Parts: sequence; structure tokens; C-alpha cells
Amino acid sequence: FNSSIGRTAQGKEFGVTKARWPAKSVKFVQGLLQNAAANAEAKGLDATKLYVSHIQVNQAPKQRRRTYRAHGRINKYESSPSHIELVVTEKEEKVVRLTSRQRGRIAAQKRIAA
Amino acid sequence: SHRKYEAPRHGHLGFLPRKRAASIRARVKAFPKDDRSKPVALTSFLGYKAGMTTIVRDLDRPGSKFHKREVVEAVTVVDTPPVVVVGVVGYVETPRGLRSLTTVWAEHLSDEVKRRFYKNWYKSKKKAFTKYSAKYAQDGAGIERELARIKKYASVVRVLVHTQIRKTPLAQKKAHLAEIQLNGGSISEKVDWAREHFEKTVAVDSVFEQNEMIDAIAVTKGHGFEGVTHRWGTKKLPRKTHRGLRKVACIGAWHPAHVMWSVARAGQRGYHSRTSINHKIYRVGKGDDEANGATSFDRTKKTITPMGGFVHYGEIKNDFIMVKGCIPGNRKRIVTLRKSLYTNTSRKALEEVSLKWIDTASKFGKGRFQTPAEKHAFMGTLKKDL
Amino acid sequence: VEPVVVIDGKGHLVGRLASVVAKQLLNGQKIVVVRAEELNISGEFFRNKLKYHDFLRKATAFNKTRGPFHFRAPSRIFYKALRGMVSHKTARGKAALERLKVFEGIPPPYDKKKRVVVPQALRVLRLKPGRKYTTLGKLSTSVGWKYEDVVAKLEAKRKVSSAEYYAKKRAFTKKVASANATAAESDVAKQLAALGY
RNA sequence: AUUGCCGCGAAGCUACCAUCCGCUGGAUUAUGGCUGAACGCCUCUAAGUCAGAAUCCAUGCUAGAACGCGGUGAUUUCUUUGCUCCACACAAUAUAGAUGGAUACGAAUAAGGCGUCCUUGUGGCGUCGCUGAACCAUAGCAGGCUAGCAACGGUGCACUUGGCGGAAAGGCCUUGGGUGCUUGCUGGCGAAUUGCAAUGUCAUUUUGCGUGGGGAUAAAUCAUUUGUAUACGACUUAGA
RNA sequence: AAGCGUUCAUAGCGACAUUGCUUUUUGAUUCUUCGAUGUCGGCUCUUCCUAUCAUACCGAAGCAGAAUUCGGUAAGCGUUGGAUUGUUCACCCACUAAUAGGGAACGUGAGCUGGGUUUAGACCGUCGUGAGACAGGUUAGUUUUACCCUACUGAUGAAU
RNA sequence: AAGCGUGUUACCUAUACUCUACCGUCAGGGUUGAUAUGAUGCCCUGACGAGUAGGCAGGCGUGGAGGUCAGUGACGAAGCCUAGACCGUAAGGUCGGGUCGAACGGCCUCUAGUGCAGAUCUUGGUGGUAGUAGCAAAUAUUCAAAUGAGAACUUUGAAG
RNA sequence: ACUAAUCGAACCAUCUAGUAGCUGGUUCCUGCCGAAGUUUCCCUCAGGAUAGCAGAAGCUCGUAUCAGUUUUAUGAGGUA
RNA sequence: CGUGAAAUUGUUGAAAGGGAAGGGCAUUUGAUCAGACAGGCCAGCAUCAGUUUUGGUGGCA
Ligand SMILES: [Mg+2]
Ligand SMILES: [Mg+2]
Ligand SMILES: [Mg+2]
Ligand SMILES: [Mg+2]
Ligand SMILES: [Mg+2]
Ligand SMILES: [Mg+2]
Ligand SMILES: [Mg+2]
Ligand SMILES: [Mg+2]
Ligand SMILES: [Mg+2]
Ligand SMILES: [Mg+2]
Ligand SMILES: [Mg+2]
Ligand SMILES: [Mg+2]
Ligand SMILES: [Mg+2]
Ligand SMILES: [Mg+2]
Ligand SMILES: [Mg+2]
Ligand SMILES: [Mg+2]
Ligand SMILES: [Mg+2]
Ligand SMILES: [Mg+2]
Ligand SMILES: [Mg+2]
Ligand SMILES: [Mg+2]
Ligand SMILES: [Mg+2]
Ligand SMILES: [Mg+2]
Ligand SMILES: [Mg+2]
Ligand SMILES: [Mg+2]
Ligand SMILES: [Mg+2]
Ligand SMILES: [Mg+2]
Ligand SMILES: [Mg+2]
Ligand SMILES: [Mg+2]
Ligand SMILES: [Mg+2]
Ligand SMILES: [Mg+2]
Ligand SMILES: [Mg+2]
Ligand SMILES: [Mg+2]
Ligand SMILES: [Mg+2]
Ligand SMILES: [Mg+2]
Ligand SMILES: [Mg+2]
Ligand SMILES: [Mg+2]
Ligand SMILES: [Mg+2]
Ligand SMILES: [Mg+2]
Repeated sequence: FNSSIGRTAQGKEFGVTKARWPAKSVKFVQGLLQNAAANAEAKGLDATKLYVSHIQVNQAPKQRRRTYRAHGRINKYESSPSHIELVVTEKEEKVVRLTSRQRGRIAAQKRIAA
Repeated sequence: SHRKYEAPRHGHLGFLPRKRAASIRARVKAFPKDDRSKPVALTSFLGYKAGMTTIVRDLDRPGSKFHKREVVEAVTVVDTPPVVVVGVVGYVETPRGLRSLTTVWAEHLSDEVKRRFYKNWYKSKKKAFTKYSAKYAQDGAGIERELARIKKYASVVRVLVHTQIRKTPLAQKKAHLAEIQLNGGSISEKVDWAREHFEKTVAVDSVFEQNEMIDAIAVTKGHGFEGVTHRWGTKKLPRKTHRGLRKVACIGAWHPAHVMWSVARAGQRGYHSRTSINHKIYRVGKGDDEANGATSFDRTKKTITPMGGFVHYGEIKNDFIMVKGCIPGNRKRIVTLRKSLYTNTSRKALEEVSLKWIDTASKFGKGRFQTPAEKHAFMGTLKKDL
Repeated sequence: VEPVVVIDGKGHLVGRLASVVAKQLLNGQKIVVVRAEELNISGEFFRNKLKYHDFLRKATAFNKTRGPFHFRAPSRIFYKALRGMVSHKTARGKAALERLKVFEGIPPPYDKKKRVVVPQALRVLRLKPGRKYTTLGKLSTSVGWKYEDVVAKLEAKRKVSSAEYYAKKRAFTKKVASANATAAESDVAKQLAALGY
């Protein structure tokens, strides 16, 4: 989702040119990354080996509002909320079939070089 | 139907694309034809454009109604400290074009040209050319092997020079490295000339002289995104024009159903490589020569620096070239001065210029005094203490 | 019947050599063409120069950088005649054209390799004597190829190195053909003469 | 006092309202000619060929292919022992498509090539082509074990002596010894059952991982900073 | 090619006839578009054609010079400023080397303008009993949207 | 000549021609004292097969009804999902797996508010555009403290 | 002109599913057959009726009566 | 808050991608899958039958 975004030098570490700083999105992930990491101590996991194995964002139901347009018209003004979920994990540290020719060739090969 | 009124095109189609230059040092795209009888000299020089000033001289051209009379002309002064030769490149000929076959570097490189090879000089271990400098260590046999290849092959020989930007009032600290073709002599003399000038400077008086036409090769001054009125000189639309008047009204016919490459459109203005020819040298000045600005008619012991200094550059403490008129680029900008690609005999060339006066009044205003001693004599003693 | 067939471009007619090379690549034969500057075209030089000027003037009107490209080198003029005889927009035609190398002069490693000719493309076999013809070196230079004199200096350089290769090969062919000639009238020789060898 | 107004006003920007600068070589059209037949003469034309336009192509100028290319510098351990080279070991990875050998003068084609000779020529004589249907190579458990004879060769493998090759050299020619093999000739032993055929597997590319033998011991980006730059990216500078 | 051109058809012309080309005229057709392709002119800007006004090099003349006229290659490069008119067209003034002819959806209205035509207001003349008509005159009369794709102008950029 | 004219052969390839197979249609037939018990069946023989508008025929599917299968089912009915399988030229039918939780089929007949891609269709839901156009009139805000999880925007003070 | 963003006859409900020779749409498969844009009449010319073309149902019979063909014989025609 | 379709979307996995994508005939490759030993799968050879194609050769008018 990057049409007509601005360009920055800070995208170079990822090989892109369009990159932003979604302050409000980061706080919500930081809240869930803190909650999920907190779950790992209550489960007894090792925090030094934790990594984001699965993170998933879904469209929550839209919250409706209203905007008023020229010539007495009305258009929607909706929010696009999110469902976020994430998982953090500890690091982790046959038949052959031969024709009679192939059997004989293998047998002749084993009798030709010893 | 037809235009109903003929007019010339706006803008020059041969100077396309009007895009930013690839480098801030405009490259030399042609060197003069080599005649191998003359000694080995440089075909161009590097310089920093300091600024402009005013001269007075007597015109020497019969027929003109200002013959033998004092004319006033604008000159530009370029700061030219000597270039340090630090390399040589052999160019073999090929059915695809010139091709660098090998390069040989001087055993010692100054830090001002070592900086050219670094993006982050201050953090690095400064390892550039450290192992290469061990190719002269025992007896320099490996270096002699490479120079012999350039002698055998390499029908075209170019030398590598870098500026002594330390002796310049630029904040840059980093020298400009460039290839200059070597004309005069055969291939062996050219290689021998390059080898004997390693780590040694080359003065500008050996490559240039007074009264000769030279060309400037610099990137012009950048102006950013510009509209079509000041980028192409198109007519401004009438005052009544809705939705904008600094535009091109019709950007094409219905057919072909595309915008043409030849229609004036908004875009970058300036910072283009340009090569202007036929700039006569009016003075080849010297750095350790007080009375640079004096002439045979002035005798005022004054240098070329205007009073209070060159605005946005500084003082000229090195040698300099002083060519008639304007050259592309702005002050502080690396400019390449190249000898003429043809012999000019216009009678506007071939005529000896003797300066009668050089302006040193301040360019930071309406400077009304040439020297501090002149200002002191006219104005007298002031309240400001001695 | 060779893994790479190298044709010497000299003396050949450009279209008939292009017809053979197109069908040769499409059948899976790798082909290298050398000395493309001595290729030939039927018709006088001025007539073929006019035909290139008609080709030069056709370009995309709104952007010349995207239009028909007008390649100057005689190797690329010949390559321009191979396309149009090969379905170059398909992957099979792309794989065919990968089996082609065209060169000006004779570069290494092909300088010391065997070169062949195509007798259906040779001008001396094809053209009626008295009919005029164009050489691809003059045509390409007359429309802007910059490397005629460079190739000539390197071609004459190769011919000197190759003529003195053939000098010692004549001496060695002489010695070999002498001992073989003495080997005649022997017992083994007269038996092979009955068996045809 | 929405830049209160007036005069001056640097810097910056800017004006045919200021100044400077705007190249020379070839090939051609029309046309006029030369030589010269067709047509015993004539003729710019048929074969050849001269000059020649504001033409065309170059010189020059601009961009630089973001799937064209070259040269050059440095290339990270006291850093989950990282990187690179050489060799051999195991797996995978693919294949525009090996299945004896891409086997080298140059030019001409109403001419040549090879050989020989002479007085060294644009020379004499002989020979050849009329296709590569050639030439080289080519027999051995996919090519084994062994015995001699003849000869001092042929060919391979590393090692090696010297020279040459920069257009894309990266290959070519050598030198010397060592070690194989020899089908140049004469012998002896083995092969079987893949069952009457099943590509009946023999390659060269790329990548990991391993083992043992050498070698080296960087930068770039962000962030800060400049303004020769700039919508943003980008650019151009500075910082142990 | 009958004649004109002092004589002389063809320098330059050229009757009576006859062969074409073009699609910048106007006719003729009604094939596309009436769940709309914005409509005249001008302004602005680019490019193309050559049937060349000028400029380069030429050939010819009833080419002495000068100035002209005819013709060739040639569209490389130019072809203007104004009074009146909405005008396309026209006409004159003046400069100039010259003020050539055209095309591109009669180029170009999400580029402009809106003087004209071509809504609704109003006046005149003629016609009509009248309501009203007039390719007759006059005056006033909302000119909307690009942020998408391509194209173009500039500007980054993965992979080597 | 890979051009033009003319002549000779060879060769290439249509759903066309020949032969054969299979499907269907039509036509002519065979077949009852066991038709080796389905005569709207089984089988023999020949020909034929393009199709808008349109006509007819034989079938597939849906809601409900009479009959029947003493049909299936909480040991899982219906529904839904399923680059898993099988049958049919097809409309469609059947099976496996997952999800699910209460009804639902086969066959013979009856009946109809019985099959959707369109109607600027109706109602509802959802996209690309697009994190885009924009959130620019009304001169103007700044500093500290307090509160608070959080202060450009709240409170207080100061200043403008 | 204005008469509630409605004016050359407001708005609301009903008659009213007003009529439309006109525009759009008109939902499964397979099989067999298969057109017309022409005749006459019509306030008819974007429509109908009528004949023709097409399908279906067949019926009476069983190689007839025939025939988008020719030959032979015999007419007619007023175009090239 | 029964079931919980599609449009549309997120993650994961696989695959392909030089100015659209999609499709028809055929095959390669990858992945996946049904059935069958009391003949299932793929082939080779001989002698025939039907339809063709390409030669060699003999006797006649
Ligand atoms: Mg924007
Ligand atoms: Mg609003
Ligand atoms: Mg014009
Ligand atoms: Mg200047
Ligand atoms: Mg100044
Ligand atoms: Mg195409
Ligand atoms: Mg006020
Ligand atoms: Mg003569
Ligand atoms: Mg350039
Ligand atoms: Mg590049
Ligand atoms: Mg013309
Ligand atoms: Mg128009
Ligand atoms: Mg338009
Ligand atoms: Mg408009
Ligand atoms: Mg008006
Ligand atoms: Mg023919
Ligand atoms: Mg049918
Ligand atoms: Mg139908
Ligand atoms: Mg039912
Ligand atoms: Mg169930
Ligand atoms: Mg699905
Ligand atoms: Mg329940
Ligand atoms: Mg219904
Ligand atoms: Mg629907
Ligand atoms: Mg439908
Ligand atoms: Mg709709
Ligand atoms: Mg925005
Ligand atoms: Mg405000
Ligand atoms: Mg109704
Ligand atoms: Mg109604
Ligand atoms: Mg039919
Ligand atoms: Mg109709
Ligand atoms: Mg008659
Ligand atoms: Mg009649
Ligand atoms: Mg639910
Ligand atoms: Mg879905
Ligand atoms: Mg693309
Ligand atoms: Mg048979």
C-alpha cells in the first residue's frame, strides 16, 4: 500500500525508496509485542531466543462516519481498523526398483572394478 | 491546418535531455588531434572558477570604429593551482572503441586524492593503494612491466592528475581527479613523460599561454524544477487565461495521439554539462607574484583579488587563468579548460591582448576604491583606531 | 557437421547468407560470422545507400529513443537481416539468435580457427558478371560506422601473422607429403591402392 | 496599521533592458566536365572518372543502454572462527540439447593453388581442381591381465626451457628429462545368465556441506553536517 | 501546335481539342456517431507535405550591365508589425531576403478566450387576422472534473 | 531472382474425397410352438450429421403433493469448503476428506410463484482508485507549571 | 416571472400495474428439422392482415403421378 | 453469539512474470492421485486381414 507515498533515504536498508514512520501503528504493535513477550515468561520460555514467527493483520469492521460534499451530497468517511495477532517462539538448534538389465549392469559393474 | 503564422522553434533540440549531469565534474568528450612532432604537453587543465571582474584594454583591429581605443570587457578568473600527476592510462584501439588496457599509479598518493576514493574518509582505516605501493618496494619490476605494456600497445595515452585543493579557499578538502590526454611525442615519449612527472606538479603556464583560445567544460548552475516559460522561453499566455498562464497552451495535435519529445515541458533547469569554445586567455597569472592585478599601465602593486575578496570564493593565492567573457558554471565550481580542437584564425584570435587596467573594487556592493591605500587617501583618517 | 561453424563473411551476399544462417540456427547449429565488413549486396552503392536513408528516416514520431533503431556497424546490418527471417519475438527465436555471433574482422579465438563459405551466398557464384554490387564496409561507413580504418589495421595485422603461419605449414605439408610419396610402391601402399585408399 | 508608507538598499535571481560564446572534414544532388565506345564520327555515360548545394554522414556538442563494455583501489576473525584461493569427498541443482576431431594463409573468379627451376618476374615448365564422398583419427573387460619381437618412433600425463599472441590477448609454438600406453608385428588368459531390445546411464554447469594446504585483515548506508544541489528521493562536501 | 512573339510554333506564351493529378473548395452519398466524439474564429505550441516566396548551387532567355522571367536539385533554414472586420476570407499601410501554399478529427475549448453562430429577455423592418416567422439587422446572456492508465517532461531505483 | 512471361515435374497441406472405428438420427428388416423368459427388448442392414429467427423431441435440476423403498440419520441429516476420486456428449449425478448439528433422499406419478450474467434490473454486501484528493478564507501564537498512561489542543500563570 | 431548492399550470393520494406500432431484458442440456426481409390490402412507410418460405401431426396408398434435366415433334417472341 | 458461502482481504506454502491476463490442441517437468497378480501395465518379433505408400523386376500390345 504505497501508491504516491513520498521517497526517503531511510528506505535503503530494505532496498526500497518509499518508506514511512507509522507512529500509531508502531505503538499498537509495541503493545502486542510487549504482551506476547510477557506471555513467554509466564510460560517459562527463554527471552533471548524469542523471534516473531507469525504476525498477521486483518481488516476489522469499518467504523462509519460522514462527510459532506458540494451540492448537498453525502459521502462515507470510514475508519479502517485492524485485527492484529502475533506469535513469538524459541529458536531451534525410499524404494528403488531395478529392471533385469539394470540389475545385471550393476552386477557386471561390481565384477569389473574391484 | 497550418500555424497561420510562422515562428522559429523555442529551445535547442541538440541540448537534450535537459536533465541533471551525471557528475559535478563535466567530462571532456574530445581532445585535440595529436601531431606527434611537438613535445609532450597536456591537452587540458583543471581549475576552480573564482569569479568575474572588469578590464580595460586598447582594441587592436583595423576596420572597427573602436580601433586603437580603450574598450571595457568582462573577464572571468579561474583559480589554477598546479595539478599533481599521479597516474597514466593506456588506451588501445578496438573495433568497438577506445579501451583502457592498464593503469599505473605513482608510489605515493597524497591524502587529498586518497579522499577522492572514500565516501566516509573519517571512519576508514585509510587502506587505499597501500598494497599497490608495495609494487615499487623491492625494485619496482612489476611497475616497469605495466609501463612496458602501455609502450607496446596503447595507441592513445592519457595521464591522471589531481588538484591541490588545499591551496584553495574551498571547504571541500577533497581533490578532483581527472584524465587528461597527452599530445605531442610518440607513445614511448608519452609514457616516459608520465613516468617522470609522477608525484610532481604541473604549472598552468606550461600548458596555457596568453592570447590563445581555450574552451570551458563545466556543469552549469543548477536551478531545480522550472516551468516552460523560463526553461524554453515560450510566450506567456494572456492575462485572462484560466487555470494557469505560464504554460504551453497546445502540447500537441490530436494525431499523433501522444505528446511529442519536441514540445516544451516543465523540468530541470541548469546543472547540465556544457562545452563553450573560443575563450581567449587574457592573462596567465602567477601565485607567488604580487602585482598580479597590475599591468604595464597601472604599476599599482595589487593582486587579482577584489577588495574584500571574491564574493563566495575567497582570495586567489595560487596561479590563475583569466579568459574573456563568461564560462559555464558558477563560483567554487570545478571547471576543465581545454585547448582548441581546431586552429582559429578569425583575426578576433591571433591578436595580442595587453591589459591596461584590472578592476579590484569590491564585488560586494558598489565598490568605489581599488585598494585600501586608495580608500585611505581619498577618505582620510577615520574614528576607527589604528 | 561441426559443433561451431564459422563462416567468413567476405564475398557473400547479405540476404542469401542471412537466409542460410537463419535456417541453420533454427535447426540448432551454432554459427559464427566473421569479417562482416566485406559482405556484399547486389546493386550499386548509391542505390543501396538510398535504401538505407529510407530506412533511417522512419522512427517513432513522439519519441526517437523508442522507435526503430538504425544500427551502423556491418555486423549489425547483417544481424538486422537475420531478424525478419527469424521469429525473434518467440522464445524459440530468442534461443535461435543466441546461437549466432557476428563480428567485424576476425577476432580471437576465431583467428586460428577454420572458416567456411556458403556457395549459395557467394557473390562470385550467384551474381551475373557485369552486375554491380555494394560492399558492406563502404555502406556502413557512409551512414556512420566509425571503425572501418580500425578493423583494416587489425585485419592486415592478422593477415601478416596468418601468412607466415601458412609459410611454415607449407614447409611441413611438403615434408609430410614427401615421406607419404616414398611410402608408395611399397607392399602396404599397393594393398590400400586396391582397397581405394 | 494583515509587508503602514516613502527614499536608498547589498546578496540572490534576472534582461537582446546586460555581456560572452555558437567548429571543420568527408561523401553527394542539380549541373558542368575528362577519357571513352555503342554508331570507324560525335558524345559527361554505357564501363571507368573529375569538380560540385543552405543537402547527407562524420568532426564537434548533449544523454549514456538503469539487462552494452573496460581499467584501477580496497576488500571485514580477536567479529555464534568470518572471507578468499587450490585439491578431493558427499549431496543437491539444472541443461535450447557432447556422443571420434570447429581440421586457421591471403587475394582472384574473363582466374588460381601446389611443386620445381632460372636472369627473380604481372617469369618458364609440370601438376591439380570438375567438391568435405576429403583429411586426420579409428581394433583391445565403454576397451581388461600378461609374454615376447621390431623400432627409437607415435600419443597421453603432470613437471619444465624459451619465445610469441591485447580486436574479445587467455591461446599458439617450443625445449629437456621423467612416467605410462602402443593395435608396428607374433602369442597366451579372461568376458557368458543385461537371459532375443529397452539412453541401458560414461557429460559440463551451478550451489551447499565436509577434509587438508596457502593468503588477506575493508567499506558502504542511515543518523549528524555543507549548499556549487534540491519538490521528495537524489546530488555535491565535513566529521575519531 | 493554328497562332502571338519586328522575322521566329515551342525565350516566354498559346486557340481548337485532348490526357491526367489532388482532396486545403463546393457539390453528390448517408457508411460510423443522436443512453452527445463539445460547434466558428483567434491566441499558444509542435511536427509534417512540397505544388519553392526567400536563402545555397545551378541550367535557359527576345540574359550587354542592372533588374527580371522560365526551369532544375533542394522543405536544411526562415516567411513579419499594424488600421477595419467575430470573421475564415478580404483590403490597405509599412518593414523585410521574403512577407509561399497547405496538413495534422476543417491540429489544438478537462489549454485559454467567447467577439460569432445557436436556448430563454428586449427593439426594429418585412410577412402573418393572430399566436408567431425571418440561413434580416441590434443589445444582454454560468465555458464543469484529472488525483487513474498511457504518452511526454524531469527524478529515484532492486538485482551485477 | 527469391522479379516478369512460358513449360515440365517433384513436393506441402482443409472440418473436403477414399477406407475403418465409435456416437447419434433416419430408413428397411429379423426375432414367440422357451421369443434362451425385459418385443417401448435384443439384433441385422444401409444411408445420413453445418445452422440465426423459429418448430418439435428426449432428458438434467428446484419447491411442494399421492404412493412406495417396513429408504438414510445425533455411531452424525441438511448445508458449506475441497488444483482428492468416479460416471454422463451435456444439463448433472455419485464418493472420499474437513466443517457442522436435525432432519433428508432413490423410484413411480401429481403440481408449480421451478433453473440467470446482463434489464443505466431490485435489495444488501464489497473492491481498485487510495493511505490518494484533501483536512490552506476569518493576522497568532509561544514558554513554564499542574493533572494525566498519554498534552500542539485541558487548567493555571507569564508573554505576544 | 413568482406561488416552500417544484412553474408555459404547484404539491399530496387515488383512478393506475393508465396506453405505448417504441427502447432494454427475457434464466437448463442434448438431438432432429429449418427461414424471411418478397405478393396484395390498410391514415399504410419503425406496424399489421394476407399469400409465400418453416415445423409438427399425420392420412390414403406402395414405385405411382412425376421432374429447377435433356431429346424428338410442334408453336410463340421482336431483344442482341 | 446456530451454520457461516461469495465478492474482498491478511499470513504461510508453491509456482510463473522483458509493454496485460485469461484460453484451444499436444507434450516435457514438478506435485498429487485411482485401480490390479487367483492377468493388470509397457513393449519386441513372426504370420495374416483391411487401407495405403515407396521401390526392384518380368511378360505382352
Ligand atoms: Mg500528491
Ligand atoms: Mg465538505
Ligand atoms: Mg505555413
Ligand atoms: Mg563566468
Ligand atoms: Mg556583486
Ligand atoms: Mg504482436
Ligand atoms: Mg484589523
Ligand atoms: Mg572530349
Ligand atoms: Mg556525450
Ligand atoms: Mg550505465
Ligand atoms: Mg520539388
Ligand atoms: Mg478543428
Ligand atoms: Mg483537447
Ligand atoms: Mg471548455
Ligand atoms: Mg457572445
Ligand atoms: Mg516462373
Ligand atoms: Mg446439427
Ligand atoms: Mg434457434
Ligand atoms: Mg420437491
Ligand atoms: Mg454431513
Ligand atoms: Mg475454489
Ligand atoms: Mg439443535
Ligand atoms: Mg419466477
Ligand atoms: Mg446475479
Ligand atoms: Mg442472457
Ligand atoms: Mg449496474
Ligand atoms: Mg496528501
Ligand atoms: Mg487561517
Ligand atoms: Mg406491466
Ligand atoms: Mg406506467
Ligand atoms: Mg439440415
Ligand atoms: Mg428497430
Ligand atoms: Mg426491334
Ligand atoms: Mg420490347
Ligand atoms: Mg457464527
Ligand atoms: Mg474468498
Ligand atoms: Mg515493462
Ligand atoms: Mg499386410
